[PDB]
Amino acid sequence: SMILELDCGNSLIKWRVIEGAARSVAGGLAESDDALVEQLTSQQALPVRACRLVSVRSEQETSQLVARLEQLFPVSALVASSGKQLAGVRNGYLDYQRLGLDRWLALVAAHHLAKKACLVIDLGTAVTSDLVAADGVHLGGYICPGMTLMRSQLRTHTRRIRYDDAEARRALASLQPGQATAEAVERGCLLMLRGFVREQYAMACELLGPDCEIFLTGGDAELVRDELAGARIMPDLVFVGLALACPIE
Amino acid sequence: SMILELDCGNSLIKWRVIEGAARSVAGGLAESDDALVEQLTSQQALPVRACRLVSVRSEQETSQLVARLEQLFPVSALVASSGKQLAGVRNGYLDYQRLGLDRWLALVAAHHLAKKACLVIDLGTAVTSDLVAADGVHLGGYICPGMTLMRSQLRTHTRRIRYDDAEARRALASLQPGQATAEAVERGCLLMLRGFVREQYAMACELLGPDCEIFLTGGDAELVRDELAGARIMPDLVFVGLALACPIE
Ligand SMILES: CC(C)(CO)[C@@H](O)C(=O)NCCC(=O)O
Ligand SMILES: CC(C)(CO)[C@@H](O)C(=O)NCCC(=O)O
Repeated sequence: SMILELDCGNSLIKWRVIEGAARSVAGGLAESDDALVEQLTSQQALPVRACRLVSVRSEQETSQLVARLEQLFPVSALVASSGKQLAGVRNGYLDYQRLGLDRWLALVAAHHLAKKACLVIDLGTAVTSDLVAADGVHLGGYICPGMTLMRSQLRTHTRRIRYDDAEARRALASLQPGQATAEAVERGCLLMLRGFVREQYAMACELLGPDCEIFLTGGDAELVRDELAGARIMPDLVFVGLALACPIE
Repeated sequence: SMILELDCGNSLIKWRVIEGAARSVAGGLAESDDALVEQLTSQQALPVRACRLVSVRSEQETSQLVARLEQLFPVSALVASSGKQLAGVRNGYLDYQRLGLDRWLALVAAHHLAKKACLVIDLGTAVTSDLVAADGVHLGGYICPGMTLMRSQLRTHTRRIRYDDAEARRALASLQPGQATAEAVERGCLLMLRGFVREQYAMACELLGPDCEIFLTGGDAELVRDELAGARIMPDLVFVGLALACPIE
């Protein structure tokens, strides 16, 4: 029997099916629930018998998804929930229930793996960064927009900024001053992202020491990884935390 | 005989009335044409006999605004336009007509004043940065969201991000890790802004030399000026450029 795992975001839903402890045998990114069902439909031949997920969407939307999943596979989905502590890590928010569960599971997984102080940055649709002391105490974190959100707002929600995906991709071949809109926007936003990452490293050095472990996750982690040569890039970091939050078998 | 000057952005319209060559005697920030007309007719009437403006809004929106102004004041409004060259400065965009006029006028004004290599950063609704070589050749630039745009896109991204201005203002009293949503977002976004500024300073040092002049403008220049002690903060930089683009009397 295999396990279906999901990371439900506001814009995207990341899923994977694992064999054994954590061997992924299938997965993908869905921009919509219908797209998800379609994706899970083509891989409906896999012997899925368990399910766990983390979500930052409304409780109602998460329930609709859970019910939807329990209709595609013979499972009783486990859903991660807020907590003051998990796996030796203490939630650092004044109101523990306010901390995004995606941030929570990622930072818990990070400390669980490092057993040292660490900086955890998720470069996704939105960007999040959290710091955890060596003793497992979450210091708190930050939230800011990611490339996807910045591009969308400037490209459609402003009046004179227009360019397609092809020129958007070619624009990141250099970070020098742009001589066309796509270049100015893509490079500007990436420099903003890279600058934020450096600010985070500086903050981590001051509060955690220059010996802290650095964890990067999210689809845009590759865009900033050269900035921190020793950083651990872990695409499935949140799923590691999901396993700790929702143990199975 | 005074001059009414305006800078029409995508979210706000900044205006000022000047006496003589450039002495500002009145001004404000309007969120709409109506709010502008309100601001222009609420204070004691001034002898406005000329008007010039720069706009990055659509031509129809601009013509619409001009119609209002020409009815409110006995003037024939001058509207800035794209150019390959102005006041000894050469446009660096491959298609000169695609460069935002606000960016163009600000960078031209900067070089006009310095007659040296310049880094020009506007920290406003949106953030723009342009570099100009000592010989007046615009190298190109960048575009990113400003504090208001970052907050806005995050607000639109998730209903989980909602808080008062009071809470928002209190949150910026420190850049340490946030322990509440307001702190995480405001501090995260500010660190992204501050990080972008440092990336810009590094790019300028590399391409223009360590001795380049730095100009900061925009309402949020206050949030980052501590990073560049020797920077020249000029709130009305774009208007210096407007005077060059649209000379009067
Ligand atoms: C910020 C997001 C949307 C990023 O996925 C998520 O972590 C979230 O909904 N957080 C709740 C607000 C907070 O973490 O302060
Ligand atoms: C980036 C803005 C919106 C800032 O006001 C403006 O400069 C603009 O509409 N520029 C056009 C696109 C460009 O400058 O590449």
